[PDB]
Amino acid sequence: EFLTFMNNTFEFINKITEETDVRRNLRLKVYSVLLDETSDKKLIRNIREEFGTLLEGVLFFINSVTTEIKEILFKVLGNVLQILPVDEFVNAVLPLLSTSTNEDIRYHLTLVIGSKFELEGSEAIPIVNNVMKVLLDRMPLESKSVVISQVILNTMTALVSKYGKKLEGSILTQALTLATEKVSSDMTEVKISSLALITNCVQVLGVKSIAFYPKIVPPSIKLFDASLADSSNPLKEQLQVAILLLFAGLIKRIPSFLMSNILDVLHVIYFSREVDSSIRLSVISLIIENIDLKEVLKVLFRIWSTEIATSNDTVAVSLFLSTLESTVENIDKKSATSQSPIFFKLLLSLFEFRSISSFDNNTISRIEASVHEISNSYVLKMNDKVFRPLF
Amino acid sequence: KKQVEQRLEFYLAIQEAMELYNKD
Amino acid sequence: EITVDGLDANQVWWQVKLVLDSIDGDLIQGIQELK
Amino acid sequence: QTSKYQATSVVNGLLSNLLPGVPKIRGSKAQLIDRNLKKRVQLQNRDVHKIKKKCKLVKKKKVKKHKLDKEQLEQLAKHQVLKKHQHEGTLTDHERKYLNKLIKRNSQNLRSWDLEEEVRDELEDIQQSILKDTVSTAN
RNA sequence: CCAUCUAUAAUUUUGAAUAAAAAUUUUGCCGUUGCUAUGGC
Repeated sequence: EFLTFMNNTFEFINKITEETDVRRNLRLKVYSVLLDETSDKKLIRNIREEFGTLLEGVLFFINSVTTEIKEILFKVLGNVLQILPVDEFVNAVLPLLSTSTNEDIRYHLTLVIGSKFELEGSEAIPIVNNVMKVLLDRMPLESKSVVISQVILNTMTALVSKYGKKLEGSILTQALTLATEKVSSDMTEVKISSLALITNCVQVLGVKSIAFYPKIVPPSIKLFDASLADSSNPLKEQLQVAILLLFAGLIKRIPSFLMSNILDVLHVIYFSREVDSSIRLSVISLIIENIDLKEVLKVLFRIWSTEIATSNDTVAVSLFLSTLESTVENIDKKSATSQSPIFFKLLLSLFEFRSISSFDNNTISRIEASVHEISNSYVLKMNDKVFRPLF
Repeated sequence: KKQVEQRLEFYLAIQEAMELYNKD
Repeated sequence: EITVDGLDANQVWWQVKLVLDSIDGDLIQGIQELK
Repeated sequence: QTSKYQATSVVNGLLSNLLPGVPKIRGSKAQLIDRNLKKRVQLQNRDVHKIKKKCKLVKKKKVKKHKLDKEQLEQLAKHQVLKKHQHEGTLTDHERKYLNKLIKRNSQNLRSWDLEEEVRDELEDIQQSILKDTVSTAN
């Protein structure tokens, strides 16, 4: 009775709004008024204001809806979003974010703003600066709500990802400062989104983000240690990937500055149990092709003796072997000779792994097999003068 | 004819996020 | 600006190296004009 | 639930940007060591550069198609603003230039059907000769 | 290929028990019919 009429009623609203002739289509009529210079500016303002109420009205029903009627409201919503251009859609909606008092509607509103920019180009750069500023200004206010706090960060991540470099520098720096403060948020979702924003912001800024370097890497390493302890966290996999992808982002953008803290980077990669091996092994290949091999070989000795040797973790041991074989096959002849005492010091430790290893015979035999092939590669690619004392 | 018959036969992204929130 | 707070000696040098390398080319051009 | 979905979507976004070929989020130990070692060379041989190109192209087509829609749509409404302005005598300087161009464009085309002046010289003479004998009227 | 070493499976100790742990050693697809066998492509 009542529900059937509403199902028909939203079909009725859908039929009118549907963009199935210039005079018929509501979308084209809106453009003509905007294009028409003689159209009164006050008339334009009414169009913006009416749409905002219209957009809020449909969202109110969608939030508070019935499967068939739920679908129809989205058909109505789809028509509504295309009524007016991106220029006026931003002007008519961004003020409404502060006006709206419902957490659900604000959550709905943030998503649609992002969707409009999914298919735009460089024409929206001045608009996006306005959108980013509003999102930044609201972020302190929605610190209470997790879902809205996370969604605003995600939309900023997309906007920085797409034509982020073209955006004005002040917003990018302000966005990075915002993210680093929110990395410490107790909610895991805010940590994941904050880490994602830092990765994109650091990619855009490059070296210019070095000022924030103390606020990105040292906290992230500490975050990883807490991640291992809290194995019950339902988002443990996503959090561990987020930390890993952060390093992958800055391993490609600031290799020289991360060169000092490379040891903690390797610690994250090896002991990130939740992350899949393919992800960990891929981020390893970035280290070899971007960071100086001389320091990796020096660090590989320290990490083995301290952690990996007593770890008794198969994935950690296998990943360590993958790094070591990659470095030796890529290290230059000059670099190999200079770091020869360190590698042989590591090699003697590897030969002794059988004494302390808790694995069975087949594994230790397999591990030793790889140790010998890398050694032959490294002993080759040297000269008699350097190798005679070592032998 | 039956033999011929056998031969004849032989020859929105916001939408998903929107529904999930309603479930919660 | 060369950031020195909370950065080791090696990191500080990398900032110096990037800045000085870029500034060198213009500086070399400047002295040639005067000489 | 949305918290889980939103977190995964953000992370999956980073994976494509930084590690394209790597998949997205959704026994004897000796065997495990070997598989990881084999995964190293196989991942190294993957043609990641091809994967980036496909993602770039599919996105480029969608943007290009949408851009054409705006260009095609605004041209319609631009023409209707002309139609109302010319009817109400609200014709602007720019509007008065576009229409004047159309006069040149259409008149230029009709010149082809108009034919050359030289042929009209001979055609006219032939026309008079045919007409004078057929119409007569000398009497 | 053989042997060896692993893996899988079974009996056993602490154990309410899980648990660890020594120790040892009929069809490609579709049915019907039993609790097994044969009908169609």
